[PDB]
Amino acid sequence: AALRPLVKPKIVKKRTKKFIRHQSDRYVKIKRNWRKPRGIDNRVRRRFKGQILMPNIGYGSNKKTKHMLPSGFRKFLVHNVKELEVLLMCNKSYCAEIAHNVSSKNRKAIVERAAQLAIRVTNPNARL
Amino acid sequence: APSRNGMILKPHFHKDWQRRVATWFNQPARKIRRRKARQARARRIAPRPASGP
Amino acid sequence: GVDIRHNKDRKVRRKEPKSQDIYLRLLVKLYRFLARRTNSTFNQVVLKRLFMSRTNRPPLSLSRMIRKMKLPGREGKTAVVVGTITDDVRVQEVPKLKVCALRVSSRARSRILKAGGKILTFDQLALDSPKGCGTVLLSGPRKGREVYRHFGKAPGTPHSHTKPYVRSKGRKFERARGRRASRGYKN
Amino acid sequence: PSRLRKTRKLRGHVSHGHGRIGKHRKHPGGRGNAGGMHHHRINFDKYHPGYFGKVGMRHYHLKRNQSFCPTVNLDKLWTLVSEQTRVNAAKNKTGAAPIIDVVRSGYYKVLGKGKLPKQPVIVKAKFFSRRAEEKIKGVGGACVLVA
RNA sequence: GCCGGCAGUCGGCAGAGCGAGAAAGAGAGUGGCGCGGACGCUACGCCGCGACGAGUAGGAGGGCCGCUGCGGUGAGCCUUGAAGCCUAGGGCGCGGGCCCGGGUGGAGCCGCCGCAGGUGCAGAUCUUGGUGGUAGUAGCAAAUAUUCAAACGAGAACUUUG
RNA sequence: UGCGAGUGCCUAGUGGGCCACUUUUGGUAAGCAGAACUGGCGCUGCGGGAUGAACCGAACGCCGGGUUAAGGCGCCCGAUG
RNA sequence: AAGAGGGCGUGAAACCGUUAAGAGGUAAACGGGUGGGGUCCGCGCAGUCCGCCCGGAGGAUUCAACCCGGCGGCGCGGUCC
Repeated sequence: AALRPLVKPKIVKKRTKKFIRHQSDRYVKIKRNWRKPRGIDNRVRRRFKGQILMPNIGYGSNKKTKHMLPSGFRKFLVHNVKELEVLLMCNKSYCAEIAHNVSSKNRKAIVERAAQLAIRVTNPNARL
Repeated sequence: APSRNGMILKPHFHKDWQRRVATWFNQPARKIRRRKARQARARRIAPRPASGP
Repeated sequence: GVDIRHNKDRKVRRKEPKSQDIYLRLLVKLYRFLARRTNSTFNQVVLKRLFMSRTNRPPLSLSRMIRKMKLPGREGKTAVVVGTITDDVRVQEVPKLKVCALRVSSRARSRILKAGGKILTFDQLALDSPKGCGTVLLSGPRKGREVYRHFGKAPGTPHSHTKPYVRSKGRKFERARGRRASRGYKN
Repeated sequence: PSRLRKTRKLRGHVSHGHGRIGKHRKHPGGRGNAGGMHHHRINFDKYHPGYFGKVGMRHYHLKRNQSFCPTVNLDKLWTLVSEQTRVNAAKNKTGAAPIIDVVRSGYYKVLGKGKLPKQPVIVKAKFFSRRAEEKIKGVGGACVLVA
């Protein structure tokens, strides 16, 4: 068992695959980050059948199912112990998340403090 | 190429004005230079008025 | 598909004032509630006029207020203005007044109080008349700006009296071919 | 603030907001007010009439100091003096008629625009208008010149 | 888009409503035991209906998209490990991109409110620098010619001697 | 019969077009040149015409079910096996 | 700390060498949809708790109501000073 969310709806996503920039497979200098094709004769731009899909507003997730983990919590970045007590009224639907720049000496103090306030930490054993 | 109701402007920028641009960053330093010489002028003539005759 | 022209789908009326000040937004906050709760249409016009721009709510001269408040029927009556109250130097006598505005100039403020008048603000207006009963709503000259004299029909067009865009007024900069019967033609 | 400029939103668009068929060349129409009579004649005719040609006589050494003549109307006449001057009028059973020196404030000619309140005055100015006099004389005042 | 709704959380100082076919008030008067009631409202916020959603040149709006530096701000992070880089790890956002886990690294760095710009690349027979296929390929062919034995050496078709 | 209307400022881009039912000029004719109305491509994806500018249907936020237009139902290829 | 070894702070990509896995006659690569195989993750593998009431088993120097002292809110005290 662990710290369960207050409510656990069925998280549904209209598209789970990432959006791939055109011709990023052929070349190396073209990154995975999306760029809108603005050419005059482009198969992607005028939406030819059997091509890659362009990101539109219709691919947006439901407002109720947005920004949760598969566990059902929202992330919130945490730097020190003083920023952990703000989530004392949101532990049933929000989880604490430790930054990459937190040293292992005071990372243990945040974890055991979060146990006392019953706040879920998505990375409870990172540096050990 | 004027378009849709501007004034017929005559800018006097057809010369090479960029060689003769006079910047005024000397203004606060010139004010101190004039003032510090004004106080020094008034101290050489001790009983005489600072403005002059 | 549906054949609907979408070019006029979005109305271009104002929703929120563009100013970032907090006193105007508190006045908007006060009159937002009164517009959608009370049945008085006076509060809707004030809320609509509290969203205008500075060139959209022109200053109201003091003498126009005197001229518009000496009409029969409006005695013991308050005047509410959305713009600003400015003094007029070509008026001598000023009666007792009751004026409500966002801002009154210092010269016009001392003139009203000297004659026994009363200058109120819009927050005190809601405490006095939340429905705006017994109020007269006035506004300044919308077309009184110098900008509107350059509008309308273009110059160099017959029977048009638009001021041209001229850098400085002189004898030889204009009033020549295009304006004179002696020089080519005139309109 | 370059971050609010239109150029930041145009990053990515090939033509940069200046057309695809006709590119933004150097000077398509000509530099400055090129072609007042040719190929830009319609814009100069229906927006700046009377731009071309001579009119009137030429005055070579024209000095603005000779033609200096600031004007003031009768409607803004009691603002030239203090408030306690005019309230000490139409009183004391004398007809005090205070003297307002127009030249003293920095105006020369007095014009007749506006309505004058009923109080006889004495006005000292270098110039006067015909319609200026009949308003003051109609009220009951008198005009006195000065050089 | 709605003259959209929500300041009404008006609680032993209380009575918890104004979806309801019909222009207006769950209005004041005067004669005949048990201390109790979930959420909220960054009103630049929250919530409810209806309609619609293509797009070149082009225009407008929103970016809690991103880079650099500055004024504040986080009793901010950091040699018990900062920036940078890699990653078949976990993920988030439609998307710009962003947050963690592991490895290298050793010294500075990040969020928010505003400010400023030399601020975002796939091309320009672009500039600089580096690296591939071609490819162990074309080639090492103008002027007749080298051979034998010994010496030096670790090593001799090319050096030396006969 | 249906639709909430009027009005004022700036303002980019455009100023090489093309095709088709019908009318029609020159030309023997032309995927030729030049006109009128309307609709399309330009700027537009989708089903169909094997293939495709302009042909027929039909115009597009992301999906599930159902039903069709034009086309089709021997196999490729869903459907008259 | 040479996983800092004299052009030596880190050491990216293009490119190449080697190892592990997989595949290979319609050039390669891509989108939608699945399936299979991997490396890791959920430190999973008798499966979440939160309040009220009921039953029997145990423990405090404890509940309500009173006394004193201190603090705080309100007071149209109809109209205290």
